[PDB]
Amino acid sequence: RPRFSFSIAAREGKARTGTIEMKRGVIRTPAFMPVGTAATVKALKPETVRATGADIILGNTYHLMLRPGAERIAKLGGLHSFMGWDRPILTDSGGYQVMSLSSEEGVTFKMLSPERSIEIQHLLGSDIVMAFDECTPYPATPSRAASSMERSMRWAKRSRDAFDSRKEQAENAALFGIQQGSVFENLRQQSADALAEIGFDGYAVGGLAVGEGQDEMFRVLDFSVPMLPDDKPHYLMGVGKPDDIVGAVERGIDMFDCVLPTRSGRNGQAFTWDGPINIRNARFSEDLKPLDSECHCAVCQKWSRAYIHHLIRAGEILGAMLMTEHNIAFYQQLMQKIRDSISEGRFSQFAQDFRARYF
Amino acid sequence: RPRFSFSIAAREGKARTGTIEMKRGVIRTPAFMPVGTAATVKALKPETVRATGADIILGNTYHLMLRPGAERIAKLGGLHSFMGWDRPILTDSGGYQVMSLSSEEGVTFKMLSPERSIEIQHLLGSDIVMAFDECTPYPATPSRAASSMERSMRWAKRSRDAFDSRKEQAENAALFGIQQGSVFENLRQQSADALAEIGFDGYAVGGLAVGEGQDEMFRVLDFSVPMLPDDKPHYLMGVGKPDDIVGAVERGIDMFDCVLPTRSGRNGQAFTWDGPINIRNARFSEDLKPLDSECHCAVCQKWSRAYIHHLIRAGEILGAMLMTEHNIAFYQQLMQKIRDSISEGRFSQFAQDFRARYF
Ligand SMILES: Nc1nc2cc3[nH]c(NCc4cccc5ccccc45)nc3cc2c(=O)[nH]1
Ligand SMILES: Nc1nc2cc3[nH]c(NCc4cccc5ccccc45)nc3cc2c(=O)[nH]1
Ligand SMILES: [Zn+2]
Ligand SMILES: [Zn+2]
Repeated sequence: RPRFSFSIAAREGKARTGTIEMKRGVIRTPAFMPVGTAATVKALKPETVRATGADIILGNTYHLMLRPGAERIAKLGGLHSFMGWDRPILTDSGGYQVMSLSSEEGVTFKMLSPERSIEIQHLLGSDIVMAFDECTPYPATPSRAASSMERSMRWAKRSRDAFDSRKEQAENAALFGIQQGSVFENLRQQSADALAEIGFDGYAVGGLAVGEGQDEMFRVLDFSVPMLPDDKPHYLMGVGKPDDIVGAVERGIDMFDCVLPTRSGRNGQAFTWDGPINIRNARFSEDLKPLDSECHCAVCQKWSRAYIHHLIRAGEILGAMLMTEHNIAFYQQLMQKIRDSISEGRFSQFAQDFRARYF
Repeated sequence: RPRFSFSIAAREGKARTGTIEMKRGVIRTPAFMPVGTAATVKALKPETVRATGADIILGNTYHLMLRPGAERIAKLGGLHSFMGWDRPILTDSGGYQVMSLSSEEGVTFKMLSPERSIEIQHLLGSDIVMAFDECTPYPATPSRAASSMERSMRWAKRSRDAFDSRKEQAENAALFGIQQGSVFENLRQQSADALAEIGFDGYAVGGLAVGEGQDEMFRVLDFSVPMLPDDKPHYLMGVGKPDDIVGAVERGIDMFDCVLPTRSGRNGQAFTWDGPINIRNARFSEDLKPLDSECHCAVCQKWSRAYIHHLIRAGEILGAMLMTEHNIAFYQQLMQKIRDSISEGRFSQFAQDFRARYF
């Protein structure tokens, strides 16, 4: 199979649908990547993750570089082998996580640099390597975003050279650059230009899903995404409320990752086509209906709201498992519905039908 | 299928192997029943519970009578439907749980009587109904056990009559009486006699796994089990360390339930043929071996100790799932190994081979 080959099969407006062919599998785009932060998609076996329809999962160098550690994962045969997932894994570069969770050379925390970042993701056996960037604090001044963006672009080229330096990783993996510039269009252009000049396999929009709200997020996507190379995937990092995803696809985004389905799943929130439900609610205690009346997932085929209600209220691990599986399943069905409606050129109507029922 | 039919296919010493045929399935004996205390076998889907090889699961009226409640489970189509398990369920009668967890008529707690107990288990749709008894506090004086046992036998006959009173339950379910008498042989005889005079489908030994230690537990089984009707299953409630099970089978016990595989599973303990391991131990951090070198379970086929180590140390739900599944799988393999070695008449050698390696 190819190392990295992105093919757009259909379009509608700025929305695209296609595939990314990678050595470890095909990624159907627009793609939702379940997040597997500690070398697990929480409360799901990889197989279950796969059955929900995910093509690729997201991992973080920051978390794994600490536990169990990058060299150790390498010694253990790589992340894929370690967690039992043999399909593409996208590893975040460590830039956002060192921020929220914890110089020119890089970042010291309790050192992550572009070179080490790439080296770690290589150690992990990452298929898609994220340039190591400086996630832009939001809000931030024009001047601040600018300098923060430009460090990121300098780090982008360093990322590029480190990656290109490692034959094995260059041959088998993909490197995505990350656009920064905050909400500022000219900064966003500057950054897209620098990234394009360097050249990457894919272009992420970083700096969003920073509490800017959907409106301002979409506003930025509106100008930011068309500045990226059309022929490469566009990855909106960390975005995934169902309606965020729809509106970002409408704006040219092909890839998504979000802790929302999993985490909200464990907390009682079930996504349905009629909007999320909180299954803990007493109203579900004798509700024999499945979580969602349409959902094809194993959970909706087998268990009632009443049972899951019971389960979540009792803190039962099976509650978390069922909710999470349903929710990832839901997310994947939405992506599938998005892919098919784009390839059928009715994505517009989907989005409106979706929004209409969901809200 | 029959309502309740116990057939002994082979014997070795006091050990028996056979089947209990019930309307909702066959129970291979000696049987280990995973415990599903809140209408779930913790961190396992029923299907997973089934794949490990369990034929029957244990439920408690005490827990379910409170949450979600017995009438409500009934309204919801029964326990089987509710939790997605369609095979026999054995419901404990509420006698031990009102004790550890919370008159002649019954017990008031913050009222459970023989009649209500049976009515609740009928509401649950229990296949095997436990007489409602007074679990004997241990230790206890001869006089005390005696009076506590005799209330239990009076409750046993009440249990019997209530059960027999409910046509539907009498037709489709089984009623097991429970022998009491503590460590006292004559009390144990008295009780077996009263139970036999009443007549039940099966005979449980209650009052053990009360911290008496394996020695004194086996000592009591030694005289207590032969007093029960040979032609009926013998159920040792709440017993299940792997070596407890082997020694109880050697003493004529056909059925077991124990929270040990599940709970110890969630806490880091993996059973192996070379004895339990605590997977949290640093020694497993780069151990690419499966939990147990022989275990056929999905977990041992797929994941390394190092990964599960990582998982459990990080408090990852998948850690609990994998450990629990392995452990129930282990327990079922032990029961299978016990069944086959009895039917092959080499159960003696198994027990010694087992004990030899395991300790
Ligand atoms: N390298 C890089 N990685 C990023 C990862 C991002 N993740 C997100 N959103 C995740 C998220 C999920 C759920 C709730 C959240 C609340 C506050 C902030 C983030 C939340 N944004 C990311 C941006 C970057 C980035 O710019 N660079
Ligand atoms: N009706 C009835 N039910 C019983 C249930 C019993 N369960 C046990 N053992 C469970 C158990 C599992 C693990 C650790 C434990 C520690 C202390 C006490 C019990 C533990 N014994 C039971 C007896 C009865 C009974 O006599 N009657
Ligand atoms: Zn579902
Ligand atoms: Zn195993």
